[PDB]
Amino acid sequence: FILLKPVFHCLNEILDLCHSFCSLVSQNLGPLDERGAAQLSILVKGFSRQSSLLFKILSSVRNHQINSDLAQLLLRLDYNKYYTQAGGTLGSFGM
Amino acid sequence: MPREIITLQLGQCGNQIGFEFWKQLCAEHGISPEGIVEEFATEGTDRKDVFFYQADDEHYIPRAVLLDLEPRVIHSILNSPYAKLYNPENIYLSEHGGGAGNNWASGFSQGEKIHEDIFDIIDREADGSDSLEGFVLCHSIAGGTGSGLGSYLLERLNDRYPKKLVQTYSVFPNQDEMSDVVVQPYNSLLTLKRLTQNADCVVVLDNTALNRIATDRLHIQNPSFSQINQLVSTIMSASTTTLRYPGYMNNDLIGLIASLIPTPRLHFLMTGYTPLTTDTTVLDVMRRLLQPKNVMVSTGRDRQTNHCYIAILNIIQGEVDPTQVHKSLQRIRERKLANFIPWGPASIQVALSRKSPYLPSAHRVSGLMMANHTSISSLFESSCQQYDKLRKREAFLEQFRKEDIFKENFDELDRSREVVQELIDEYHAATRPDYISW
Amino acid sequence: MPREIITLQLGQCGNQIGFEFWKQLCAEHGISPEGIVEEFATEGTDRKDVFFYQADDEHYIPRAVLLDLEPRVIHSILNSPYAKLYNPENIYLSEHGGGAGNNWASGFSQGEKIHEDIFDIIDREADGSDSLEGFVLCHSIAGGTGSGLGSYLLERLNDRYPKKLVQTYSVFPNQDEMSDVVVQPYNSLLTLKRLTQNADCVVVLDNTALNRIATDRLHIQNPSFSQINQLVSTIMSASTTTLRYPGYMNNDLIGLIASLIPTPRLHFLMTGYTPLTTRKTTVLDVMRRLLQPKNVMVSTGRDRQTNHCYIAILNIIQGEVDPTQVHKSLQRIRERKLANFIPWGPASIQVALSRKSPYLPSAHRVSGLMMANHTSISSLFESSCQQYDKLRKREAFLEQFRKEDIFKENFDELDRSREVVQELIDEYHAATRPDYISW
Amino acid sequence: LLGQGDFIRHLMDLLKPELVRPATTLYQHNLTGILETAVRATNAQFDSPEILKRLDVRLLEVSPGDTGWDVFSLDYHVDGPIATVFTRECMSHYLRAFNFLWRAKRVEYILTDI
Repeated sequence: FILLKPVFHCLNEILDLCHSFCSLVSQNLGPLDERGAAQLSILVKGFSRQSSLLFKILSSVRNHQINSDLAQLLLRLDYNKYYTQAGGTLGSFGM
Repeated sequence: MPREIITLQLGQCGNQIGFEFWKQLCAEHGISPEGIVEEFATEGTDRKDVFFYQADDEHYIPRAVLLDLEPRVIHSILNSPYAKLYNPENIYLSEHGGGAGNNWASGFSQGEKIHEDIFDIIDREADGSDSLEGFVLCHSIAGGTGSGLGSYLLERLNDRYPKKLVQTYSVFPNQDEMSDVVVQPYNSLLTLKRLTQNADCVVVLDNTALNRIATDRLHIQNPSFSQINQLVSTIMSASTTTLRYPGYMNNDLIGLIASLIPTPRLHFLMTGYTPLTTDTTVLDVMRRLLQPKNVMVSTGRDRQTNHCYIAILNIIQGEVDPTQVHKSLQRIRERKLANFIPWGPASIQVALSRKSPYLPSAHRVSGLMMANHTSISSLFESSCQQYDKLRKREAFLEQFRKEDIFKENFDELDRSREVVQELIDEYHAATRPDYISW
Repeated sequence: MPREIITLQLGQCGNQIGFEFWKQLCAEHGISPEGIVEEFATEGTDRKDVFFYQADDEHYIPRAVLLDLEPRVIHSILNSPYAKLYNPENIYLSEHGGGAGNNWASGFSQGEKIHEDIFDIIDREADGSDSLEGFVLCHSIAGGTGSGLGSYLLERLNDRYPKKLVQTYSVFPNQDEMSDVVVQPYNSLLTLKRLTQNADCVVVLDNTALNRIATDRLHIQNPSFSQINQLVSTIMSASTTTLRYPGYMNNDLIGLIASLIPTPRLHFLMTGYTPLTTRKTTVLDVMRRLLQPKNVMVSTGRDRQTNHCYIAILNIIQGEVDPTQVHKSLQRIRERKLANFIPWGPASIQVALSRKSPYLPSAHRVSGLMMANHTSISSLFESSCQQYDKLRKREAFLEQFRKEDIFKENFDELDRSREVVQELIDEYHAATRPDYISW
Repeated sequence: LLGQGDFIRHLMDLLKPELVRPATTLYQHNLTGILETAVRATNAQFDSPEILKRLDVRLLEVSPGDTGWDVFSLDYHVDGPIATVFTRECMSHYLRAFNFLWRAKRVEYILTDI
């Protein structure tokens, strides 16, 4: 997917959000303070939005471009239709 | 840094399984019983440092500690052709051959009595590890050493190595035969309690299911312990195949565990192995592994409780076409051949690996399935019912009252019954759509 | 999804006919008696998965369960060259070799006694089917096991698999010979009751008519069971031809039945086959021969009082057929008004063109099967009812029934079966009438 | 043209749980998975693999008021000189034929189940 620039950009944003989450957890090995909780809620909302966008993009791409590998990625993501039931969003659970 | 794993072989069964595991590893890596590299294994692609130690003389020494409170088994290992594989200085064996008497409390008290010798050995081996990842205990929860001494070691390891992983290969006793040890359910419950509080991962190996498999699938009339241990060693080899053949992904135990155990309390993993047959597309392989008659763990298929697979990883070893893997995944999904947990996404992984070049494989392709499946709750329920059945008769408690853990009361038994109830209830919640919110 | 059919072969006659049917299927699919695909049949276009399962050893195994209460015939099959074709685990034989003794009540009680063994076999075969469409029971209505045990099994199968189709190959007893079983009409009536309540379609196989056909048309002096069973196997093959050769239309048994049985209670189908013989047959010649009464394979009394009519006719024509000639032939057959149809519905006359199996040598470029729903079967049911009433009025052979629990206290189940069969006859007559729509 | 009736019958059997859904919930990957399963589960697997590789599912233009029964279409791609034989007008004719015969088969299935 390196050549799919919009996907690559979305992926880089997702990777940076994942890195930030891992950093937050590593920085706060204990209970999070209110600041860490606010950061977690912001990250949750951003990631849910972006994962939903990714899933929507992948479905649109499947409808316009028959890319085997994007379809395989979506199938592996939603083998249990967990994503389909969550509308494609990784981690759409309220902050 | 290497991620060394120390194998602790506990009691008769644990030590025999560890010995056969190391023998199988030697055969797969081309290491002689004396620790000498076989001529055919000089060009191997395997990373031995993860599970074996390399001596300065290119000798491969198992990172295995064999612990028994009775000399017979330790002497049998030191009298085997593979006696030279293990470092003798890393083996502590209690000279007091009286054992724990199949009593978890007695095994625990013995672990306390031999604490210094054991933790001194463990620390010496840990310091001899560049990046020791953790300990894998091969023991039975029902025996004396593996149960009692295993619980003691679980406590002491939890205190001494709070940053190291604790994996167990816990052999469950046959449920269908009357145990000569009427308190075996008590020992097992105490061990399960210690696994629940102080262990990171318990791999359940049900001897009842292994016997059933030997009879029904291997056509073994009265399967011997040797044949069961040969199947176990095959399973352990399949579990170590990603260690033994260097790949591109999932080269560490951390990723495996995180993929297999999403719920820290829900750390009981079911196993599946293929082929399991007495002497092919990816999709056909996976379908055969998916056949219930080939699962090597007796979990009740409760039709009332919609048990489900939490996760499945199929490690397929041999010449596999990845395009056939993709097609097989597609066909399995379309056929809904497996029910997945409703409270999380279906984790179905497929790893392609190469076989060891040193082991002759009659089968171009083998497969292991590791599955987290809610029907294990039926096993936990059965164990709880057996405990309650024994406790309700107060049978054979005069000898328990002689032991310190049961001398005053049975509160540790009642707590174990509570813990097993909580485990059953968590399995039921995981059976429910609200488990993610449970 | 496939629509698998499990074949249940019941008693001596049912098991022997099933064996010859499976032999014919094997020959059509090029499967050796050991289950190996013949080299000339490796590239076959036939769908074996409908009726056979394929084992891991590339063996094609019939989805067939052979149940007999007597060892002689099962042992003969297992001692035949085709012993390896059938799954040995699908053969149940009662160790109590006493049978039902040609007693319907005994067969029913035996079905109840062996329910678990039978349902264990049925469940094993069902689990071995990905999308089982239904069961086809091949049995005789006149024996003990096939009648009594057949009715019991029909009930228990209807309860256990209420979503699966139940087709029967029901062998009707010879009407022209004195049955050695004076209570045979009673056993037959009880089986007819169970067919009426628990079967979706009854193909009547009259052994008397089959013998008559073998003698008059096959020139068999004293026709043997082997020759009758060869004719039966030909009929069963013709009934399975749409299963064995994938076509564009009517590719399932459900669709065939729905095309043949517009009235759920009026589900008794008559069969006809042509040629029955030991020149390019045209569609028009085929249809003309099929319409000849001399080519009907059921001995129905020609009652002059009841204007029997065809409810529906399907002609499956296998072989080299020009479709434009098929269409013209259908037009000509209609023009000649060669058949009288029910007045309360449209005349169902279907013609399916199919290709023959490439693996079976056919001397004839074209063969045909006719399946017909024709009211003259009522004459057979009336004859059976009259024979039953003649026995019941004489209390004939009731001493042994009173010994059996189903008949120990009374014969009310017999009287109810006679009532149901009377209602069936009367419904057949009403269906002969323009008021059937209001019947 | 649905010349092999078994493939079409099995495809409709598998699709009925799908094609009953509202068209807004159809996603290509599920339907391609179902097509793959049907192909491997049928006798079409003994057709040359080159034939199999060009048998695709075509989704039609999505408009509200429809369900999967009305929105499912199969497609067979063509390329090279082979595509010179079957032109866009040919393919649209084949498509119209498919969309009629599929509806007829749907209705036949409906009445059979009725």
